[PDB]
Amino acid sequence: AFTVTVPKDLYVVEYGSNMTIECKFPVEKQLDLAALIVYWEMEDKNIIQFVHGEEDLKVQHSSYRQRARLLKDQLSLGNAALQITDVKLQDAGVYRCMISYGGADYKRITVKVNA
Amino acid sequence: NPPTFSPALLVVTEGDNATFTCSFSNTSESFVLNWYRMSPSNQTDKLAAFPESRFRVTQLPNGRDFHMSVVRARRNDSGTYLCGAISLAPKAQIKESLRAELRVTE
Ligand code: NA
Repeated sequence: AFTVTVPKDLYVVEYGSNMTIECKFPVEKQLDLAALIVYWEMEDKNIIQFVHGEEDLKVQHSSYRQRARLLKDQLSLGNAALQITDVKLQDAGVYRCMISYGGADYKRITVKVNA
Repeated sequence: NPPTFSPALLVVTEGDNATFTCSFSNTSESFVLNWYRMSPSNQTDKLAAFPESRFRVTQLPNGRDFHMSVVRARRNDSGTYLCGAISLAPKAQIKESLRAELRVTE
């Protein structure tokens, strides 16, 4: 069973700060990139679409182009870590991460922005 | 074009079998279909997949329908369920049925 997990379901994040939220996935010996897909969305907006080691910027909701990124050096550790800079009130809500890597699962994370 | 998951409410006596149907016709280039139960929180916990326990997913002869089958149903299996189609290419996407509820009684 490939399953994705979260450290916590709910994150409290300070208004005006940079945040990182994470989903974990089992990784064997080394990371096979070509077999890996990582997706983050929030409220049906597409944040990250990482397909075999390439962000497809075409399908990214363009308001995140600059403020959102997947921490690349955490993937070998089985950690999909989305980081958004300059967190505002609108960034509060429910985020979804999906990871596919022999094969697939997803989870939800609540972000609460304290201001 | 979300999948459907029926019947949307289902009562059965413990020990019996419990069978939802998830129907999903999709033109997606690469995708998987997952069966979820909601956690005591609202977390999506995967039970099974097509392709890949007493939680068995089975494609039917017409192809667009799948039985999600809980065999020999326990009482604390009672809870909320759903099917989630996940497309992987070219565009990654999650498509969820409405939630169904399973009541298992003594
Ligand atoms: Na990095």
